[PDB]
Order: sequence, then C-alpha cells, then structure tokens
Amino acid sequence: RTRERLVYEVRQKCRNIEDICISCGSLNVTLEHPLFVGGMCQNCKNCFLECAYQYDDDGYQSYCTICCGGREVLMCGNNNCCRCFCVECVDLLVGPGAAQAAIKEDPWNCYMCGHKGTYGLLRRREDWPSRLQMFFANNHDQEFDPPKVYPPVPAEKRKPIRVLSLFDGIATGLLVLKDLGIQVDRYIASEVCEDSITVGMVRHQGKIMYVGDVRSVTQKHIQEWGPFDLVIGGSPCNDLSIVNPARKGLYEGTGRLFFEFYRLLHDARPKEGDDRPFFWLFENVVAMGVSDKRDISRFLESNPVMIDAKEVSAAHRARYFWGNLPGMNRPLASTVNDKLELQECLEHGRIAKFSKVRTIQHFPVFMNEKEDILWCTEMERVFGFPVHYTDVSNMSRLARQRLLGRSWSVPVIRHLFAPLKEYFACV
Amino acid sequence: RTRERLVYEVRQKCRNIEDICISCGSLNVTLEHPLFVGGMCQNCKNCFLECAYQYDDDGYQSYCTICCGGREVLMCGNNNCCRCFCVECVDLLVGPGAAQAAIKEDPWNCYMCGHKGTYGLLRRREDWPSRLQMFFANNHDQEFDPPKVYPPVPAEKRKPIRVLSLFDGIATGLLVLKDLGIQVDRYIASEVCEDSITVGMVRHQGKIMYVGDVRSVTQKHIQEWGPFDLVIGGSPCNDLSIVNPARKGLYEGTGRLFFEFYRLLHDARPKEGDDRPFFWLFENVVAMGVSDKRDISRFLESNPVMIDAKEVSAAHRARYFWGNLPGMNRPLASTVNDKLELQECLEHGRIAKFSKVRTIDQHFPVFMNEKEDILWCTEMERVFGFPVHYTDVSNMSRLARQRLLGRSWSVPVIRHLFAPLKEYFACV
Ligand SMILES: Nc1ncnc2c1ncn2[C@@H]1O[C@H](CSCC[C@H](N)C(=O)O)[C@@H](O)[C@H]1O
Ligand SMILES: Nc1ncnc2c1ncn2[C@@H]1O[C@H](CSCC[C@H](N)C(=O)O)[C@@H](O)[C@H]1O
Ligand SMILES: [Zn+2]
Ligand SMILES: [Zn+2]
Ligand SMILES: [Zn+2]
Ligand SMILES: [Zn+2]
Ligand SMILES: [Zn+2]
Ligand SMILES: [Zn+2]
Repeated sequence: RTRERLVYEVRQKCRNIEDICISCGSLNVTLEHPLFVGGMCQNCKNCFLECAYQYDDDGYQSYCTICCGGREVLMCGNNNCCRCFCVECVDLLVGPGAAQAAIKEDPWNCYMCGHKGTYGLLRRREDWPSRLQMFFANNHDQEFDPPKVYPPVPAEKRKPIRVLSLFDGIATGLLVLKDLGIQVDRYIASEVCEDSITVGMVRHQGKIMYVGDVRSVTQKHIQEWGPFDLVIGGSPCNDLSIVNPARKGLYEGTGRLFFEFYRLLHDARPKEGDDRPFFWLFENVVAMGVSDKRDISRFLESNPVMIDAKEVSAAHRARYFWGNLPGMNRPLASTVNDKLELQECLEHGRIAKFSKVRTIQHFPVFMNEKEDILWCTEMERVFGFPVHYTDVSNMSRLARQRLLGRSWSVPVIRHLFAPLKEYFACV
Repeated sequence: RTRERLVYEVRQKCRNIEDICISCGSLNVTLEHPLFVGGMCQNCKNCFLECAYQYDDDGYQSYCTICCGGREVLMCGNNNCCRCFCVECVDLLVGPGAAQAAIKEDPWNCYMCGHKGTYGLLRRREDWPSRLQMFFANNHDQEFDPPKVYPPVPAEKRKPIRVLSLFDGIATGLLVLKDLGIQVDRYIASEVCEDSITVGMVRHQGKIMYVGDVRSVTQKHIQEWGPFDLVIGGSPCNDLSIVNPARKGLYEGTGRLFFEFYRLLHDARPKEGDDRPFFWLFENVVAMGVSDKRDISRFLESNPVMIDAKEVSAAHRARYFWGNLPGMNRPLASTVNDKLELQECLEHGRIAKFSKVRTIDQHFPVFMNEKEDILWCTEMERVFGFPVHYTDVSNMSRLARQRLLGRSWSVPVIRHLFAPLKEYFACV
C-alpha cells in the first residue's frame, strides 16, 4: 500500500526509483537491489538472503523474486527458468493494467527472461550475474579477520594427510582426496545411516575406520586417534531446506549436529605455539536463516563463501563453505572431464530437455515421448561421482536417490581440496 | 490395559510387583521406582526426569506422580502437598472400586501423605527422600571423568577474583561474592534487560562493567578484558519451564543462549599447560528435557548436580548446577541467618498458611486480616535470601519487579557453592 503510493509518486518524476526500496517501500535505503533498479533496505537484504534460492516442490520459486514475499505469484513459462513475480510488484513496475493482460498471454516470459529487456518503470541492470556474485562479498555485516595463512612445507618433508570426517555420508571427502592422488594415512569417519556406511566400506575397501555417534565421541577419543591434519563436515540439509514439506522446526535436530562439528573441531585443533598445518571445512546449504548463518559464522569465526556447482557440474548446488583451506575464495575452473551439460550425463537413448537439474516439470527427461526420472547412475554422473558408485547393497531406488542427493558436489570439493596437495604427500 | 492385566496377575501372587514396571507395565525392568513399590524401565525414567517437578498454574503437579502421564488426576487436599494421582493408577494399586469411593471422600489425602501409609496393592517405601536424593546420583547414563582438582594457592599469594558473568540479571553472583568477603578485581557482566542492569548498577555502586548482548561478545573481547578467574552463568527458564502457558518451542531462544555461554566459556578457559586456577558455574532449572540435559552435559563435559533450595531457604528452588567448583556435591548447611520457615520471611501483621512457597484457590499464600494476599516484593526478596529492599531502585511496576525477582538464583545456595573459592582468592 505504502509501496504502491511511493511508486505512484516516482512515476511523476518527483522521486528517484533508486532512492526507494522497491521490495517493501522502505525509506531506509542502504543497498541497491542487485537484479533490478531501486534501493534495498537491510531487512529486505535478510529476507533476500533467506528466500531467494527457496524453491517449491513444483521446481519454481517459493516466493516472488522482487520482494521475496508477495501474495499470489506469476510463474514463468520459459524453459529452465523458475522465477516467480507476485501480482503486487507487477502492479508497480509494469503497470496496474498490464499484469491482468499479461496473465492472458499464454506464452508468457518473465522480466529476467524478457527478450526486449527494457520496460517503462522497470529496467534490468546489466551486470546482474556479477552483482549476484558480489552480493555475497557484500555480506560484510559479519566482519572478521582473514584466516591465518601457513607457509608451505617442502616437498621432501610432506607426510600423508589425516582426516577426521564428521557426517561422512558416502565418503565423498576421501574419494576426492584419492582423486587428487594425496596419500591418506588414516580416515576416521563418524556416520549413523547404515547404507552410507556400507557405500563407503565397499567403495573405499575397508580403509575407513568407522565410528559411532558424533555426540558419543569425546575429546579423549580425538586425542587418542592421532593428530588430525584435516577436519571436514556438513550439517544435514533435509530439514534445514524449504523443500521438505515437514518443516516443524528449523534448528531442532540439525543445529545440534552443527554444534557437534564445532566441539570436535576445537578438540582436534592444535594448541597455540603448535604451528603444524591444520585445516578444516564445514559445508551447509544456502536456503538458510540469517540469524542461523550469523551464529554459524560467529562460532566458526569466519565469513562464508558461497560456491555454486553450476560453474563446474550439471546441477544447481549452491553451498556455503566455511574453512581455512588456501584459495577457498578463488574462482572455479571446470575441467574437460566435468560435464556442464545435462545431456552429456544422460544414458544413451535418452535426451534431456533441461541443461541443468535443480535437486534440493518434476521428472526431467523426455525418453521415448515419455516423462521419466534421472536414473540413479545418472544422478551419480550429475554430481561427478564415478560411474555406478552407490550400487553396493540391496537397497531401494527411493532410498538410494535420497542417499545420493545429500552428497557434496564432487568437482566442487575437488576444487576446494586441490591446494592441499601443496601441503601433504602424493601417490 | 496390558499393565492392568499385569497387575491382575500380580494380585494372584503369580508375579512380584517388583519385577514389573508399575508406571507403564513394561517388562524391561532396570530400576526400582523410587517412591513406591515396583520396577522402573528406562523410558519411564526419562519421563520421570522430565515430568516429576512440573507444576500447573494451580500450583499442583502437571501430571500423575506414579506414571508421570495418566488421563484425569486426583489432587491432594492436604496442606502444602501438591501431588496428583491419575485414576488409572489408583484402579490398580488401591483397587477398582476404591478410587470412585475416594473421590466422594471430601477430606482426601494422597498416598504420600496418608496417615496409615500402607495400602493393599500400594505401599510406600521407607527411605524415599534418601532414594530421591540418590536418584540423581543414579543418572550415570551420562558417565564422565571427575572435574580436575587444582591444589590450593597459599594465602599470601592470593589475588582478587575476576568474574565473567553471563546472564547476570540483578547481580546475584557479585552480591554473594561480597557477602563472602572475597576481593573482586573486576566484574564484567553481559545483560540486556534494563531493569536488571539498573538493579546491579545501584546495588553494586558502578563497580560492574556492563556489556551489551552476549551474542556481541567476541573472543577478542574475552582476551582484552583480562584473564578471568570465575565464569558464571544461567540459561533463561521463562520458556524452558512448563509454568509459562506459551510453550511454542522448548530450545528456541533459550537453547541458543546456552551455546553463547558455552562459546565464551571456551574463550575464557586458559590453555593446557597454564595451570592457573580457573572456575566456572552453569545453572539451569530441573523441569527440562532429558535429551536437552544430555546435550548440556555433553557440551559442558560434566555430570549435573541437582541442588534444592528448600534445604537452606524458604522456597522450593531445585536447580541443576554444572561446574568445577570444589565441593559442589557436598551437602547443604543452613546457617541461623537463613529462614527455613516462610512465616519468618513475612512482614509483621502477616501470618502464612504455607511453610514454603514455590512460584516458577490458594494461589496467594498469605492470610492477613481475613483476606488472601500475594507475598509483597520485599518478602520475595527475603524468601530467596536477598538483602532487605534489594530491588527498590527504579520506578518499576510490581508485576515487572516480581518477575525480575523470580528468575534469580537462590542466594544461600549460591553462597554454599561459591564458599570454597575463599580458599583460592584474596579476602577483605
Ligand atoms: N548424529 C549423526 N552422526 C553422524 N552422521 C549423521 C548424524 N545424523 C545424521 N547423519 C548423517 O549425516 C549426513 C548429513 S549431510 C551428508 C553429506 C556428506 N558430506 C556426503 O557427501 O554424503 C546424512 O547422511 C545423515 O544421515
Ligand atoms: N541475550 C541475553 N543477554 C543477556 N542477558 C539476557 C539475555 N536474554 C535474557 N537475558 C536475561 O538473563 C536472565 C535469565 S536468568 C537470570 C538469573 C540471574 N542469575 C539472576 O540471579 O538474576 C533474565 O534476567 C533475562 O532477562
Ligand atoms: Zn525494504
Ligand atoms: Zn513481489
Ligand atoms: Zn523467465
Ligand atoms: Zn515403564
Ligand atoms: Zn498415573
Ligand atoms: Zn498429599
């Protein structure tokens, strides 16, 4: 209402659109809106951090793109686009009679996909992917000191790495370390789900010393299992995401388990004065709470780096990485082995309409004039796992897909773990 | 139903009552029931930990005493007794025709207060307060190593104590340290509520250095504010208790703030090899979750000690204390200054119906001039062992000031806990 009055005042050329927050009509303009023209208040920044990468079961966005709220949204008909524009924002930026006439338009493209690009009150700002990448470096509200850079040990003095992996899953971290050719002295890995235990047991040939519950693990265990050189882990993102229909809480269950990672990180950290190279990685999903993200950034004492897997793989897997691994910030490079098109990951006899899959038009494959799910071995190919990685035991397809989806993106974790070759021995 | 068939088999003398779990009828009998005769399964132990000290707005118990569940409970008419027995348990242990006839009895006592104390299928075990005290030493499910005992520093080498207090409130901890006569070098205190800030500012004469929110305190702040010798804290129990009608969550809000205490504890802890005496106390309420209590015990790496203030003061203020303060286990001694009766804590011209008041239709506890009346604010200060007129600082309402008093630690309990710190730090 106040939004709409302010945009009415703007169309008279009495107020600049860049001096007003186009999301909620707030005068407290600190930022500029990254995609479109207007200002941006800080409450709308927190709402934009929480809500922008939230998608319904549909596959399309949970809320509007402009204000991250709205009442009734307008879904885009363009292929591979999932954006939604609520009716209240289109009443402003396009006009109060053009939303109703644009609903009647059956092939309707949204304004991020509009072939023309320019409109009367709304124009699309040009370097919007660059500003979307800079928008997460814009999160300087949590200001910290940079992670301590340790000087590289000489190549003759390097030793095999020792990894404490919490929330191991299907042993993605050890698989990536072997893919880099780093010698692994030992790989301690706590995990509870039997199927993921079994995947790692078979695929890594009994090298992994499997552990009980993380909460059961104490500091004495951490001391007696040798000094650790790399401590990795990722919080469960089954309840933390908006994709699960059963969102009874947000940081019941999953948050607890984060604090378990926090405690065993301190337990594995060498003392001050012990200048031996130690490293740690935490992972979480982007569709998360702001105060959640703050509390995580404060406890781990570090700024999160967002890394989307689209730059290197065929999925849309945007994940926050806290850590002190050198070159965590540096831009991602996709090797020729990595498949950037979904069609390359498909089996033979199958053709994909999509170029990317949003796993967080339900079934993404046209085969034999019929709509079908990605097969399990294809999902393995999509994240960059080796072929037939999860065919170990006699488990169902629904469970095995669910076992694959939770996992870290393999070229992303390769990109992250790659400078550790400078610090430890090679095969 | 099954448990009712089980009790039927017990009254035929085919099964012992001590081989069955009288709460829910489970055959997995690990423990014995502490108050009455029968076994006790572990799930019922967890339900007993959570539910036993939960009281309604009535003042009486939230659930049945026997099974911690039940459907419709029977409240006890005896004075100062707040127990409830659900109809389904009395169908067994007294008989299926005696519950109905015992409702009709208008002066009805319960079976922990029964003059006879010996009924047909239900008898009362004799050393039940001893077994209630031992029942919290029976919580060895969370087994840990004992807290490290540091050897005492000589009396000529002692220095004034430095306290980092989180969730200070009305500065109970510094007041108790001054009551003991310990020299305090500095008292940093984080606190958000203005009224509790103000109480501390006036009652402790600007000595307290006040911080903003606990979530704004970094490790850099902990390093630059001097080494700390004693870190204390207590989580909010407004939402965590069952007394608040608005229980939307359990460890939303309050749970966070616990971890803030956890982090700043690690930030204030000296390194390994730095053998200087460092101490810490955390406090929480007893009407809490089991897995909650587990997670807290695991993070703080210690076994809780339940301490009820009834042993030293006029309230029932049963609280868990985690810590490494020496003699945290040892039994409580009530000095002659402490008032064990409620009547002594009353003003003149007022006479109490109760001997103890616990506040987390006899809702108002005082019979004055043929009329029922709340405890006055200065009396609530006397009940917890605060000095007289402790909270009369600023122009604040009575409801707010009572609410400001009720959250606070019990002063002779905290005196009992802090007392061996005199052996480690300087005196006035
Ligand atoms: N208490 C607990 N201890 C260990 N693992 C747990 C756990 N609770 C859940 N998990 C498991 O931890 C995972 C959360 S996220 C797993 C991602 C992992 N990096 C991978 O690539 O597979 C799930 O597999 C979940 O089943
Ligand atoms: N984030 C926060 N930082 C500091 N204090 C807080 C807080 N949230 C709540 N509090 C306060 O902490 C107290 C919780 S319990 C206070 C008991 C205290 N030992 C005493 O004797 O007063 C309440 O006074 C509450 O208002
Ligand atoms: Zn706004
Ligand atoms: Zn909108
Ligand atoms: Zn579009
Ligand atoms: Zn039972
Ligand atoms: Zn009962
Ligand atoms: Zn009674």
